[PDB]
Amino acid sequence: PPAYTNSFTRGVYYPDKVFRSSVLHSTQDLFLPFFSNVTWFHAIHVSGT
Amino acid sequence: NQNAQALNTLVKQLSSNFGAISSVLNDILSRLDPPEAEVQIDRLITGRL
Amino acid sequence: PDPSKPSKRSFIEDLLFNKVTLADAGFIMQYGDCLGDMAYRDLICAQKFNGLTVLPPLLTDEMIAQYTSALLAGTITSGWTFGAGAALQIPFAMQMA
Amino acid sequence: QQFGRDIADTTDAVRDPQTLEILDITPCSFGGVSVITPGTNTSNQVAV
Repeated sequence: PPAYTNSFTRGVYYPDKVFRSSVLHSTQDLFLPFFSNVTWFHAIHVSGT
Repeated sequence: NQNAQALNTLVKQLSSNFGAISSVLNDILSRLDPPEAEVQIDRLITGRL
Repeated sequence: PDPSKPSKRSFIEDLLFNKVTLADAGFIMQYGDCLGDMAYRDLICAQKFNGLTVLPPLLTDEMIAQYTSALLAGTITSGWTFGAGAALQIPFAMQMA
Repeated sequence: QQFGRDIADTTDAVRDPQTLEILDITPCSFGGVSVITPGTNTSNQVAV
C-alpha cells in the first residue's frame, strides 16, 4: 500500500519577478502546502513473487 | 500605527479596480476608446472620491 | 537637561528612544529626529510617490523640550507662583512644606 | 529579477535591458505653493 510521510517545507517559489525587502507579501496561487502528507514510492530490482 | 495603516490603505486603494476593465487610466485609454471609457473613468473617480 | 550633551534632551527621553528595537548595521549618527521612537529609511520624499505631502509641525521637539525645562525650573524655583503671576523664588525644601 | 515594487505599489527598481544596471525611481517635487501676505492696509508685498 501507499506509504504516507510528512512533506518538508521545501517546494516554494517566487510568484513573479517583483523585488521586495523587509515586507511580508501574501500570494494566492498554486503552491505546495506545508507539512502535507505525500505518498512515497518504492524501487526494487528483484520481483515476480 | 493607525495613521500609518490608514495612509497605506489609502495608497493601495489607488490600484482598486472598482469593476472597471483596468485600474490604470493610461491602460484604459490605450486599449479602449475615450468616449466609451467615460463611464469607467467616472465610476473610478466616484470610487476614489 | 544635560548641559554637556549638545542636544538639550532629558535622560528619560533618551531611555524612551533607546528602549525601542533599533539596528546596528552602520553608524548611529542622527537615526530619527521626529519619529515616534523608531529609526526608518529616507525622508517623506522617499514615501511621497503620489504627493502625500506631510507638512512639518509648527513646533519643533527642541522648543517643546525648552518649554518643559522652563516649566520644571519654575516649579522647582518659583513653585506655583509663576503660574498665578510674577515668579517668586523660594527654596524647594520650603515648597514641600 | 526584472522589475521592482514598493510599499506604495509603484515601480521603484528597474533593470536596463541594454546593460545590467539598477536605476532607482523617485519624483522631484510633485508641486506645492504657499503664499505669505501681510496686512493689505500697510503693504501688499507677498512672499512665495
